[PDB]
Amino acid sequence: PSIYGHDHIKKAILLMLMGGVEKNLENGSHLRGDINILMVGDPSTAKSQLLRFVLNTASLAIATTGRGSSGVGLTAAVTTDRETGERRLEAGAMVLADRGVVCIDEFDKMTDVDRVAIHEVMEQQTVTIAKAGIHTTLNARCSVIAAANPVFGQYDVNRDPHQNIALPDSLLSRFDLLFVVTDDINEIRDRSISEHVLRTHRYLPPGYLEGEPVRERLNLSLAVGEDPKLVTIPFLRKYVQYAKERVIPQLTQEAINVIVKNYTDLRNDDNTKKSPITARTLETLIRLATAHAKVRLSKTVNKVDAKVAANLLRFALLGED
Amino acid sequence: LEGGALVLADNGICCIDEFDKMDESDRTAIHEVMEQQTISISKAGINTTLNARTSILAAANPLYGRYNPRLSPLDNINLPAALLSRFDILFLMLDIPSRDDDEKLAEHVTYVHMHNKQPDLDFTPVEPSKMREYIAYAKTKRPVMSEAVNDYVVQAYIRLRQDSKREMDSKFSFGQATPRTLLGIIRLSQALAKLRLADMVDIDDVEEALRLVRVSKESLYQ
Amino acid sequence: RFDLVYLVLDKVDEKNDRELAKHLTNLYLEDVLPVEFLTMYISYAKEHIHPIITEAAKTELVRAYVGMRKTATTRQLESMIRLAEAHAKMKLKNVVELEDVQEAVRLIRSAIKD
Amino acid sequence: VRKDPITKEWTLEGGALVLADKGVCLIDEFDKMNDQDRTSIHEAMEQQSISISKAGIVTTLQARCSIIAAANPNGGRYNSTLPLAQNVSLTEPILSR
Amino acid sequence: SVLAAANPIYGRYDDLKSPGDNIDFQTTILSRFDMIFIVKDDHNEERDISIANHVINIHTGNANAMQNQQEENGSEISIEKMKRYITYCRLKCAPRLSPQAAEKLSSNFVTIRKQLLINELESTERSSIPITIRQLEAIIRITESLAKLELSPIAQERHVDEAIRLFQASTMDAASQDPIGGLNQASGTSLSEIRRFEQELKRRLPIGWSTSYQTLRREFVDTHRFSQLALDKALYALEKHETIQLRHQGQNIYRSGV
DNA sequence: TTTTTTTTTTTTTTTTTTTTTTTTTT
DNA sequence: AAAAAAAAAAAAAAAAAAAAAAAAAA
Ligand SMILES: Nc1ncnc2c1ncn2[C@@H]1O[C@H](COP(=O)(O)OP(=O)(O)OP(=O)(O)O)[C@@H](O)[C@H]1O
Ligand SMILES: [Mg+2]
Repeated sequence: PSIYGHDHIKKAILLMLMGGVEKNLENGSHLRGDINILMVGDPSTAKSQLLRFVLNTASLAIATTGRGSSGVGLTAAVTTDRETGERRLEAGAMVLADRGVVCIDEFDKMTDVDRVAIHEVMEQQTVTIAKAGIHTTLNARCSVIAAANPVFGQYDVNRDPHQNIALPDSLLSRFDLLFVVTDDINEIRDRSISEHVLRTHRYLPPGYLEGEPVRERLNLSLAVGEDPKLVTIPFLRKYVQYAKERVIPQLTQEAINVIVKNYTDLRNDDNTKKSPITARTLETLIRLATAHAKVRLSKTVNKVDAKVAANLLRFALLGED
Repeated sequence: LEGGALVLADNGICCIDEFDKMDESDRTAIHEVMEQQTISISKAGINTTLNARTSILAAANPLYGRYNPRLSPLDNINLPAALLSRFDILFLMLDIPSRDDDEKLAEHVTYVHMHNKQPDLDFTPVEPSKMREYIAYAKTKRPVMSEAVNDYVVQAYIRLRQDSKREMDSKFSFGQATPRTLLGIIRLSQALAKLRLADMVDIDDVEEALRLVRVSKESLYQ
Repeated sequence: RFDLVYLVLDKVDEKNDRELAKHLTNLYLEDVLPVEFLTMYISYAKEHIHPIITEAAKTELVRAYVGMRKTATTRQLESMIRLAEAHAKMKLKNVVELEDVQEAVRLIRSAIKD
Repeated sequence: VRKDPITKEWTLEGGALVLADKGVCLIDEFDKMNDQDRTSIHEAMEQQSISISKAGIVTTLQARCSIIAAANPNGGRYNSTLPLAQNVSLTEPILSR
Repeated sequence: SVLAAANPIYGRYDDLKSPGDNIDFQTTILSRFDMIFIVKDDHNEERDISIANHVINIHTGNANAMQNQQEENGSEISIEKMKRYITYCRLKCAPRLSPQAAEKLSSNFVTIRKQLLINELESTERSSIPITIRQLEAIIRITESLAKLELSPIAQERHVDEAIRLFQASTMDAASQDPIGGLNQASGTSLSEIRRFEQELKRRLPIGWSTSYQTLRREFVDTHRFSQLALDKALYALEKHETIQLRHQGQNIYRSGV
């Protein structure tokens, strides 16, 4: 509630929180149920303050920075067990967040040798270790939300989209929703946002006097006993947990009819989108429809879910809002 | 002494995915296998040559995205012309947007998600163990050729070369035909003969092989 | 610095293309070449035989080089001498004569033709 | 910065400007030099100190050194009809020192 | 906190060239600095003599013989005393804004963000020094820091004015380099229209007597020669120290010289 | 042309612990 | 026959940081 605007991105984050239904298929395959979001935008656009919120509100979350990470630090590392004496494996960031989320910041500033590993985790959702006599496959099923910056300081509308983003196409294809956000100067927007920010900066915690510095120390008292409307965060956590663990909707024909018409309309048009449209857009519509169905606490996918998914993806790809 | 994957698959298929990003160090082995199929080994004082007869199935990714109205196929991918010439067949599958095809593709994909079973159709899926049994039995078979059949191959090749001398154009085709094309024509007729036939090869077999090669060649526009 | 440089050309010729394809297919069709004599002859010529040069080679070589200079560098003459003395080692002999220098100059001028 | 063979801890080792503390460092052919190497003496020429922050070592050294440098003009020769700034490639920050 | 110092490309600022060709720092790093100071030399004689005397007093030993006295009397404090004051203030106080301070800050943010739009539209190129929400939060931080000095429990308009003035001196000055001429696409017709208007004005108005901006607009624009950028053309003519002077609250335009 | 980019190359062991099992030595 | 002293037993190695070359390009 401390971020002004960015309604569609906040809807996408909520759809991430309630993931899609994973389908296990023959030939030893699985269709991924995770939603992966990338945000590219101008400096000071509240990209990094949403990753921090996702870190806190979600059940499991792992934070990563591009330049301060390595490939052996994301997948697994070979170490030794001092107590017994064998050689073993130690988990990395990606595998520690199984059935969780990974929030990566400064994603474009990551080295190429580092960026290949994340590719495999984004594709197979498994890690292969074949070092020092330890041949193992490790499970890593995590959702990725990432934030990056364009090649130049700010986004340029007079240049083609691929020139603005330094990331390769193979990596860029593995994200369900790419959001390009831009800061445009307008007096009414400035008057509203400045008022909101100035209102936020004038908040006093209960039990504190004016001019009293915040004593974020707890005085070594760790614990006392050792074991329009908005909703409070714990209630949201309960809602997300209940939805993830109690409802598994199934697809219906009348929703498929909307999905196919949206896909066919989107594919055959001359509009210049910020990202190419391919046969993997249909899977994105299906996943977003399943997530919206979970939000409604229902066991079937309806037409309204398809409409909401279509609107979200049209905003993401086109900006037609 | 540890052999590579190329050596490991003898009389088998090597499926090289993402061949664009693979380094020149492996390009050396790929170059040498297609030439002599005998891998020379590392320099750790053993001087060993290992049999590596294998077939290659490569998947490629064009440079910076999709097909480009840049005319040269050499411009689309990084692969050298010499490396591509040794390949028996090249297939271009370009994604062209067509309103009819997208509807059937979407319906086919969504039927699998609604019901896990594949969409029932008049087409019958043959049992895979029968696939393996027939493939192995065909592999064990040994064809043979006749002098009359190969006479028409010379006429086919001279017609192809007389086309290739003028086929050099702005956009279509990759260079000119080489005797390796004649060799690959017979090599592909081998498999089409082994498929159902035996002993001498039929004349229409050469026509089928030529048709498949010509469709692959015409895939450059499509 | 290469003694002989050869250019291999491939032109679309109906006769040549047909003749090439014919014997290629004949090789694929299933129906005066020594096997190891060459290795022993090569060893014999390389390990025992050492030719010399006579004035008959002088008379031809000097005038041939001058006639080639009627842009032939001095490398050319030392290339002719080596080829002539290598031909002399063949058709087993112990001295060079007119045939060897004629073959050498013919070879080095056919190289020039390309 | 080097790893000590015995202690196996990152340690600092000397250089030309540190070997000539309270001395003179001479740099012949000062114009035929990389800019990244030339710019390393900016701190030592004026502040007479060296600061390092590498591999957990955050230290400041001392280099009380004087520099006498010799260079060649552009084209190998001096044009007396032109000002100084167009006879050399060096900029103001290094010429002022 | 980060305190950084650097030199521009070519050593000097080279006011003849564009600001984008002088600063090699990208917009990503420049948005994290609350205050940016661009430092230049003006080469004035009086300042040069004052600085020379001040520096010579340091070298000849006259510095200390003065400084102690002021440190004694009421005007300076020692390093240790100031360190202890800093730590006491930081560990004791944390001020808060007043309702009127927020109102005064919002309007200043709107003004300083509007000005950037006109500058970017005129120069038809993006600004190298950016203005964002971080620039509002920076002014809030400076206001609270100013309040912290007096151990005051509330920040008021007195501190807001000084924070605004400091921001104008630091970042708005750097953003507003005001290039006299860049010979770029922007004001391309002006490359000749400037000389045209200068000649038309110097033939109309002899070396004496004055005119008005109202008349110089109405009559010279009835002929449809207006460019909307003549506001700074008068100042550029004034820079010649002869063509134009502005008097009487800016209403009167006086011809002073050739 | 002088800038950026790129591979890549040693860097490693100096220490440990109390039993358990051996040879000398009154 | 019963004490005091003295060695074997190591093993291990990937993962990261800094510096100098030998190929790429606005
Ligand atoms: N819409 C907004 N609402 C509230 N605060 C905002 C908003 N946009 C930016 N801010 C403020 O801007 C500051 C910087 O934001 P943040 O760190 O999230 O930016 P960013 O997109 O990660 O930037 P960078 O490109 O520099 O990494 C914070 O103080 C944040 O509160
Ligand atoms: Mg950020």
